Amino acid sequence: GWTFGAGAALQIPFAMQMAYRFNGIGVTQNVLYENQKLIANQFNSAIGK
Amino acid sequence: APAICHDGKAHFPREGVFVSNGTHWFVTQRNFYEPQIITTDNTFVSGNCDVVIGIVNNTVYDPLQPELDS
Amino acid sequence: CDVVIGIVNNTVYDPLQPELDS
Ligand SMILES: *[C@@H]1O[C@H](CO)[C@@H](O)[C@H](O)[C@H]1NC(C)=O
Ligand SMILES: *[C@@H]1O[C@H](CO)[C@@H](O)[C@H](O)[C@H]1NC(C)=O
Ligand SMILES: *[C@@H]1O[C@H](CO)[C@@H](O)[C@H](O)[C@H]1NC(C)=O
Repeated sequence: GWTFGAGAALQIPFAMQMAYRFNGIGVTQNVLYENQKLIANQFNSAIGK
Repeated sequence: APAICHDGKAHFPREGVFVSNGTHWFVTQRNFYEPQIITTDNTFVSGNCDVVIGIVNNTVYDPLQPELDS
Repeated sequence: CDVVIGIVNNTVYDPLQPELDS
């Protein structure tokens, strides 16, 4: 995540970081988990284009 | 862990994340280590438990129970 | 109250007090 820029790098699971980045814009983070799979399949698809 | 399941309901931390040294579970803020006991105050409930990936069974404590006895 | 400097005594209300009779 962002932490390595601030100081020493701190390991953190990727889904957790996605949840934080959702908090950053004002969407309650639970919305991420109940859709995780879907979002993933869009990401890999979008980058493909 | 991402979330905690109590009665089929899935809970989420109001702020910060859950950790555990093996003995017990705790909820702490992001940038500094300062554990506190899990509560229905600094948590909130949304949806059932089945949907989320990687949940962990545990118990959520409610401080109103000792007080409501009086 | 030991560490923080400038701390002051005061009464803190609790909304549970009016309805504790239940
Ligand atoms: C982490 O990896 C193991 C091995 O596949 C898996 O069983 C486990 O579900 C994973 N933990 C989470 C929270 O997904
Ligand atoms: C504020 O400054 C005065 C004068 O130095 C001092 O007597 C007083 O202790 C200070 N207030 C507190 C809470 O320390
Ligand atoms: C604040 O409360 C404690 C506990 O009764 C008391 O000992 C202390 O004297 C009080 N502070 C002041 C300035 O009276």
